[PDB]
Amino acid sequence: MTASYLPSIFVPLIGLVFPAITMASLFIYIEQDE
Amino acid sequence: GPKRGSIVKVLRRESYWFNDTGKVVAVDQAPGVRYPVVVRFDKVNYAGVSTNNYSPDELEAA
Amino acid sequence: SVYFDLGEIDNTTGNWDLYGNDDPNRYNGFQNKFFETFAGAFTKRGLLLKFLVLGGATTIGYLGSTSSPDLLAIKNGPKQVPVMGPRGRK
Amino acid sequence: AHSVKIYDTCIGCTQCVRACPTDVLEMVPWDGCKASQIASAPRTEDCVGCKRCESACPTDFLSVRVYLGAETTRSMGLAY
Amino acid sequence: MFLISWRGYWQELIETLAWAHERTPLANLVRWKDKPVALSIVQARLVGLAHFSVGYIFTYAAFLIASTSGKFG
Amino acid sequence: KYQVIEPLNGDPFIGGFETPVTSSPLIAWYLSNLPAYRTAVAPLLRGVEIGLAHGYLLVGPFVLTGPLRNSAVRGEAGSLAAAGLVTILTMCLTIYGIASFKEGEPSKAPSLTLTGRQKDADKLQTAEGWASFTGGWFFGGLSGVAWAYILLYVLNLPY
Amino acid sequence: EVKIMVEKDPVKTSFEKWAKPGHFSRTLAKGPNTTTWIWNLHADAHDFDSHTNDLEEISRKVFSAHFGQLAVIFIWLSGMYFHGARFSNYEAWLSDPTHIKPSAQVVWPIVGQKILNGDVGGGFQGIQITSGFFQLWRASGITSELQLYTTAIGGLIFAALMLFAGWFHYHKAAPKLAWFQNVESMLNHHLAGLLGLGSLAWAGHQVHVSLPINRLLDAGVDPKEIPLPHEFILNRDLLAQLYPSFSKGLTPFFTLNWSEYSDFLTFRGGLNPVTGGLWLTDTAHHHLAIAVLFLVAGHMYRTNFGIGHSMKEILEAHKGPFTGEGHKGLYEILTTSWHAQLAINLAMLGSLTIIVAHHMYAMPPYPYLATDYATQLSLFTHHMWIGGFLVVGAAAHAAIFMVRDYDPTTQYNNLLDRVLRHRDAIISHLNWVCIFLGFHSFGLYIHNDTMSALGRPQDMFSDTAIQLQPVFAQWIQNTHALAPSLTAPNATASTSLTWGGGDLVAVGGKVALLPIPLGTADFLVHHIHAFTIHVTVLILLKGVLFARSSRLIPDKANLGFRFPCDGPGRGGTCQVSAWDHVFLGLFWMYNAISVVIFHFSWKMQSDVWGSISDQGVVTHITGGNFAQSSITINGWLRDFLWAQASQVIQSYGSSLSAYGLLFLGAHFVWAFSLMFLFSGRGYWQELIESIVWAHNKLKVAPAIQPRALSIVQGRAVGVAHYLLGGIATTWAFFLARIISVG
Amino acid sequence: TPPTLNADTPAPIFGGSTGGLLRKAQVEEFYVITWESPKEQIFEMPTGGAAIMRSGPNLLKLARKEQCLALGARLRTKFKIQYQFYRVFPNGEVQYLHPKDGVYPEKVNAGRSPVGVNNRSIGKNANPAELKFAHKQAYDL
Ligand code: CLA
Ligand code: CLA
Ligand code: CLA
Ligand code: CLA
Ligand code: CLA
Repeated sequence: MTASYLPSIFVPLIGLVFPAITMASLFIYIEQDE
Repeated sequence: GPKRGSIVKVLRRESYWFNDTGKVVAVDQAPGVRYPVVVRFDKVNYAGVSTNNYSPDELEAA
Repeated sequence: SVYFDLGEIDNTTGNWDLYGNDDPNRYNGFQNKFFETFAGAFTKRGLLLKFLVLGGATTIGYLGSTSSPDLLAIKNGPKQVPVMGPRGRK
Repeated sequence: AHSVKIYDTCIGCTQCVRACPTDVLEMVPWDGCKASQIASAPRTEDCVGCKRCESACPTDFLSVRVYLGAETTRSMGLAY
Repeated sequence: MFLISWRGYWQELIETLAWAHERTPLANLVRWKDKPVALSIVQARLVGLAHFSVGYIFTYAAFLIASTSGKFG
Repeated sequence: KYQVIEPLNGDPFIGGFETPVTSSPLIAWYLSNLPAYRTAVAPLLRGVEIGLAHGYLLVGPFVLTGPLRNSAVRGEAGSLAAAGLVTILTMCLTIYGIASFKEGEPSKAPSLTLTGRQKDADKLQTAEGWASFTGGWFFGGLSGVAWAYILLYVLNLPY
Repeated sequence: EVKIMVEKDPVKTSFEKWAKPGHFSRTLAKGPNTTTWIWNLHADAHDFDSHTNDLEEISRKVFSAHFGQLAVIFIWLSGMYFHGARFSNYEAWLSDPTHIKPSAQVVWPIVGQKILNGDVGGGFQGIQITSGFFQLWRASGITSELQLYTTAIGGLIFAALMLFAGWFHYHKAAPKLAWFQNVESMLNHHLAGLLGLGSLAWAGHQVHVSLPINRLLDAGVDPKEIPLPHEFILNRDLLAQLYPSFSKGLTPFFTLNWSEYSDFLTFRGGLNPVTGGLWLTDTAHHHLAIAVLFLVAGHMYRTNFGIGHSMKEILEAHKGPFTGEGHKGLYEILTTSWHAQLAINLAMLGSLTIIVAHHMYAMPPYPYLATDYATQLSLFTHHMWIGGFLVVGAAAHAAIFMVRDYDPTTQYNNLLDRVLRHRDAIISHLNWVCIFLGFHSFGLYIHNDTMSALGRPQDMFSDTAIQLQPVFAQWIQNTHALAPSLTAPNATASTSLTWGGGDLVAVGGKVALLPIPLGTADFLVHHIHAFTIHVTVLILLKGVLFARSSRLIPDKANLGFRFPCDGPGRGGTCQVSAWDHVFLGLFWMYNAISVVIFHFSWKMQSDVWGSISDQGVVTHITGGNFAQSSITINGWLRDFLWAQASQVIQSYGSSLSAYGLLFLGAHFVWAFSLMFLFSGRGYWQELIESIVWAHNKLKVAPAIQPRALSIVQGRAVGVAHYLLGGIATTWAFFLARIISVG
Repeated sequence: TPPTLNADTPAPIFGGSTGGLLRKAQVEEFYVITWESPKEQIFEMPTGGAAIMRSGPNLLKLARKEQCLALGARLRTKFKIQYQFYRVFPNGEVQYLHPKDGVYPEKVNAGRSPVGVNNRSIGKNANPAELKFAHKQAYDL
């Protein structure tokens, strides 16, 4: 592995932050009456 | 319509007794009845009833 | 003796607040002033959600990247020899 | 919001309206079967889908048919 | 769980769970928007089939890979 | 003392009872004097108090039983986990406030007392009220976690 | 007031109602139009309160059915005794109870099944039984096949007698409703007469025949040289040779100087050191005390002799502030409804069966019982299953009562009304505690599994890592271990060897009992037991309370106790009756009892049983791997299922082959249950039409139209096949394991 | 017929219950049922428990419509008591529902219109494959 510092950057940014923000966005879109 | 005690075979496509025979009981002879013929069958349906009324053009085979 | 009315409709639907303390002030005015001048800008939810997401992102970034070798087990890597393949593989 | 229908085979048994536990089906004057009676569903906005109506009509297949449609609070039978 | 037990039990359970949530202090400040109801009938069948299928696939993929690759024939 | 069970507000057609647990002088006093039920006080102060309490209590189950509960960084990892939990809860509170509250509605809170007095609804059930509550809770939680860590792993008086 | 009431010849015995198959109910007495008549005939064949409406005929039918059931039980018992007499190696077993496997069944050689007659020892060949009848007969003093033959005949006689009574009290002299309602005299006679005199008679038999014969059997004499059980009755001197207290005659009992009966009326804990069972000199004293207890307790309730209590003034007198009008109107419930009595009786009898199953394994009452591991395991599992079934039956019958016997016009008596009026609270709190228990019990196992999978065992919940030692059970054990010195000065030893006190006892190799340790692995499984029991109570109590009405269906009591669903409306209302709650609770009862029996099996094979050698070294069967390997589900998968299931699977070609066959048979039945549990009536009813078409095409259409099983019979069949398959699988596995390795 | 008007009649005696009104009754509709009795009996509540109705007029408010119809059918069958029930909105707008024209929906009555009545046999509806890209379903025709 060349970088070897990217897996420590991405899986925290894809298994923790990505769901945390997309679930919030989708919850705002679901629970709205427009 | 048909005679009393006559054995007629059904043609109603959505009938439990389709293509089955039954003997008329008493056809009502009122002026504005849409299904006057009354026929009783010797085998109940899924609901359990054996008598049903049809129109004269809806069942005849003799 | 009667439990219905169209005027006082809230009496006949159970809209009472069973525990209401109407006290307008409970804490020290100085302490309240020193608490609202510091936790006041945090009121803007539009400018708080986008603050929290970036704070958490950068936090799990710096902590995920600038970790320690002794703390983590996936960061300390293997410090032994690897086992061999059951069919003479490696 | 379910759709009730009464086809022209009701012999006026009056059982459909006796069975419906929501005051949805009612009798109506309509000459043609024996007694100038027929069923009528004016209050379909209250049917929950109980299908007690269909379980009562002693017709060949059926004369009152319930079609489950859009769901609401009244039709879901909710009390909360 | 989704194939043996059917809806009329779970709805009558949710109807008292909602009561318990409404009649408690310090927790009736929050409030649901969508009324909680039990899963539908065809929906329950679908979820049950999905669980059955995912489990059926996984517990055999794991076995076929472990028992073979652990010996390599 | 004769018969301690009663319907709510003396109305039998509501879903509950006035048991000694729900309705009682000591219980009603203790429950009315809680920051979430004090009505007239500004939402920001209640949020600050509640966040302080929760962030202060949360440091326990994180430091004593963690994945690094046996290292020199014993307390720091638990304090960081507590701060993470409070910011996550702040985010959940924010999205709840956005989804459940509008910027034009007057109030969803109850307005009457136990005896039908025409009081005023709680300002917490407004959009800006919940925003202030969320900000105050964020601040209180962070400050409480920090104070707990200061008292535990900087000073004396072990437990 | 209380008197005999009989109506002479209320029903002429004949064969008329016998030729008409459906006769009890008029709805199906007409004839089988469709094939859903054969089914509901047997369904409501025993629904006595559904055929008619008067309590009198219902009570008479109940009485006669009880008599028939007693006759069947008597036939069963006489058959077991006759088999022990004719096809058993009992006399050979008596000469060497530690090397001869019990067996009382032989198989005809027809199709190669001859190999089921395994070599059990003593020159015999037959299936090895596990009923524990040999130990019971050895403890009773039975020492010859003759003494079995006779009693077999005896049983048969009683059978006929019972049948006669069953006919008599329905056809010649049947009582009337006013006679059954005398519950005061009924309880008086069941306390003083049935239990008291029964215990006194058994204490007499013990103290006269069972004590000397068993003592001479412990002294190592030949079971043929032992005098017959009447040589100790017509010779007080021949009996006093062992217990010289008999030389003092019946005088100590009448002068209150009976502290000299300490020879045969003892108070000594522990087990007999040579038989691994209780001291019969102790059980005789126990029965003698229980008899007088029940006798003096059988004088409480009032009859026509002036004195005594009345169980209506007792009830109304208990009426507190919190609980409305007290127990008023409950004496009217339990004397005008057979279901409200069956519920309580079934609940108490099931709980009592569980208590029995827990007591017998810990205090073996029969000689050489703790040694034979197969018998001690079967007697636990069987009784556990029986109790688990009876409690669910109690729930079902309470629901039935609530559905069609309860009425409010008299039940303004605010005890049942008050608990009916906060069901939405009772069930809510039971649901919350069920969730809490489920999490804090099973999530711990999942934690341990994930940790042991992530190569970090130091973070587990083991006995080396974070500990969960149950301190209260350990304190109770230490308290009962010291009782014979402080809190029981006359008892020589503790009541059981399972308490931490005491030591080990051997029966010639294999160990009988020893102090049982309790660690975290026991904490977890006890909390799991609590969780499953709580979920079962949740389901059953929810059904019972919402049997009448709910927010979903306010008029459910009009629909009845047993009905599939109220339409696909309201989102869906499938499985909404109380019958469906019993259907759902049967599975959780099965789960709970299966977990209990797995717990018992593994813990006993791991920390109790074994075979000690000289110098004291004791090696248990599995090797004490329960404290460490039972904290993870993988451990229960390999160390219990995979490991112990290695005896049944490879039992082909041996005397244990039938267990290996019934393993797969029960697996098939269990999997077969899923076809009914998952599917629904509409698909099968439609499919049947395409077969009726092929039949009509060839003029083989039956006159009884083939309808598919009702929506409730499908569920009944599914749960029945499920339970049969599961229990039979566990039966085969347990027996094929313990017979070979125990 | 002029629909009967609500009043402030008393309520049946009841010690309470946990199966009463909920928040749905203050943000949405709720129902109330009345009747007249000649004595004081004990009647079973459709929400669990028993209550003693009072002589003369009685008024009871519930949470659904099916509850009112269940209680009313039980009354009309066991006690021979006639009844009505209404639906009340949050803003106090009473709406009269059950005996809409005085006569219960079982007995025929003049001045009643037929709704949802199709002039054909149920087995005559057209297939759902001709009325595609046309929101007429199969039966509204
Ligand atoms: C669908 C294809 C695919 C899949 C399943 C994965 C899976 C994975 N990648 Mg990855 N990757 C991919 C394509 C893919 N990669 C491509 C094309 C690139 C080049 C840009 C990379 C570059 C990359 C890096 C640099 C790293 C990973 C890493 C990882 C692992 C952790 C997840 C993560 O951080 O992702 C992060 C993913 C990205 C930064 C880029 C995403 C790539 C494409 C655009 C996503 C494909 C979209 C997808 C089809 C839509 C999904 C729909 C679904 C939700 C229904 C995981 C095994 C990490 C690792 O090795 O950890 C051990 C890591 O450090 N990936
Ligand atoms: C309910 C079951 C359960 C329990 C008790 C635990 C417990 C634990 N797990 Mg765990 N785990 C579980 C299931 C469970 N696990 C499952 C199912 C999985 C797989 C998905 C895992 C996977 C897992 C991992 C991967 C890890 C753990 C770890 C841990 C430890 C620290 C966790 C932590 O920070 O908690 C913090 C707890 C809190 C923030 C809340 C505490 C709850 C409070 C005290 C409730 C108080 C209520 C109060 C008394 C009510 C009264 C109020 C009144 C005063 C007014 C701890 C021993 C970690 C470890 O290393 O352990 C050594 C770790 O890395 N777990
Ligand atoms: C002497 C012979 C005799 C005769 C001619 C009759 C005749 C009659 N009895 Mg009667 N009865 C008898 C003996 C007899 N009884 C005895 C000995 C008992 C005591 C158990 C009863 C108890 C009894 C009751 C309680 C009732 C009758 C009733 C009746 C009438 C209808 C019976 C009927 O059609 O069901 C025929 C029923 C059967 C053939 C079923 C027999 C099943 C037996 C009893 C149990 C066998 C169990 C066996 C071990 C199998 C177990 C499972 C196995 C598959 C493994 C009829 C007048 C009924 C009546 O009059 O009500 C209107 C009624 O309610 N009888
Ligand atoms: C003291 C014991 C006792 C008594 C007297 C009764 C009596 C009664 N029960 Mg009941 N019940 C009991 C225990 C008891 N039960 C237990 C323990 C349970 C829990 C499982 C139930 C669950 C239960 C339900 C769910 C229902 C009843 C019903 C009834 C009534 C009609 C029963 C009937 O006609 O069955 C006729 C008998 C049969 C159709 C036999 C069925 C065959 C069984 C299921 C299989 C046996 C398997 C066998 C052991 C081995 C299989 C292999 C072999 C066959 C080859 C009757 C009053 C019904 C009712 O409506 O009450 C009014 C009803 O719906 N009971
Ligand atoms: C293995 C299968 C299975 C499982 C897990 C369950 C689970 C449950 N059943 Mg159940 N059930 C099943 C089969 C199963 N059932 C079957 C086959 C039937 C037919 C007879 C029933 C019939 C039935 C009835 C009739 C009832 C239940 C009830 C319950 C609940 C009891 C509450 C509890 O203990 O919560 C504990 C929950 C668990 C232990 C599930 C695992 C949770 C893990 C450990 C935590 C994971 C951590 C985290 C959340 C993961 C996040 C993932 C994310 C990051 C992606 C629970 C949800 C009762 C109920 O509703 O009570 C509330 C109830 O009344 N069930």
